[PDB]
Amino acid sequence: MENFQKVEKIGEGTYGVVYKARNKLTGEVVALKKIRTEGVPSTAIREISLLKELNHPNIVKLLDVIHTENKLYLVFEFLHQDLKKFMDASALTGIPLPLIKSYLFQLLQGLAFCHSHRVLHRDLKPQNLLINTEGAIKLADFGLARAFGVPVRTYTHEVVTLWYRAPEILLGCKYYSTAVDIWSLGCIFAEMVTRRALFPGDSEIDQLFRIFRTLGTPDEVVWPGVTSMPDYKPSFPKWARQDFSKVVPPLDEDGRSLLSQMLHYDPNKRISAKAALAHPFFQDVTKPVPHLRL
Ligand SMILES: Nc1ncnc2c1ncn2[C@@H]1O[C@H](COP(=O)(O)OP(=O)(O)OP(=O)(O)O)[C@@H](O)[C@H]1O
Ligand SMILES: [Mg+2]
Repeated sequence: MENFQKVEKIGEGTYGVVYKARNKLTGEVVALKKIRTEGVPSTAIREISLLKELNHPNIVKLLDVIHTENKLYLVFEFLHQDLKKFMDASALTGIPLPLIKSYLFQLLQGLAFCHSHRVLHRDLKPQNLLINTEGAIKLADFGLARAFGVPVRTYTHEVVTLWYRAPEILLGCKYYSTAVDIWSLGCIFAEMVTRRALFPGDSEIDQLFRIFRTLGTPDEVVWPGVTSMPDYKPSFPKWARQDFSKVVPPLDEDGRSLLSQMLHYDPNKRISAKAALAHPFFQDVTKPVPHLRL
């Protein structure tokens, strides 16, 4: 755009290309997102503008929204690294637990704030979690799924990841709640600990089955109303639940107890972000500084 000098292309997502850019009227470096044709949905533009007012220290700030020439560009504060990159960097040594506990604690603070404002993310993944050199972590793209309605292939025909998708979304549930974000966070939490994605599905059905082989095929006892879900089939194979001690070693009792609450099949049983902040797992949380290399 005319007021921005694009420095680099940080990447491409489901919603468009992200560029590091410098504002010429301010000199500040920002993240500019060109959003992926009738002049931009008035509904979309009103949802985004709502977000401008939702400010929290653990939420990547939406600075500006620019619908010019009937085009949408979102200007966000810029953070140097995403958690995906960070994990790939700490793969041999693992992210230390005190760092894992600080990050999860901050993510829950961010979720609890958005959730109390009835704002859901619905697309949590490591690429949407940004970190700085101070030991802070922030949620990026909060609320854009609402605004634009999540696609299958990214703006650049890249297949979108289902790994963090909650089972109710996979079973065809149209009105999902804030619990969907808790499920996603649960999956990321487990990945950070083991250094391996919990449920790396490559199709909607493969995704569902990986979840089922681990947590057991849900039934009416554990998830009331599950058998009436749109995509539920009586023909689903029946798997037993695996032991969490076998799923997430070497997480202690507190961590395992917290994770199982985050991964409850029944969305209404799933722990809220605010209740998770009080879990004994956080009894000793601190704020360590990462091992960043820019
Ligand atoms: N404010 C930001 N500052 C720095 N880099 C960012 C910022 N927003 C996103 N990025 C990075 O740019 C890349 C692309 O982001 P984008 O959000 O388009 O991709 P994605 O997060 O993997 O998928 P989706 O488009 O669904 O959110 C990823 O590294 C993301 O972490
Ligand atoms: Mg993103």
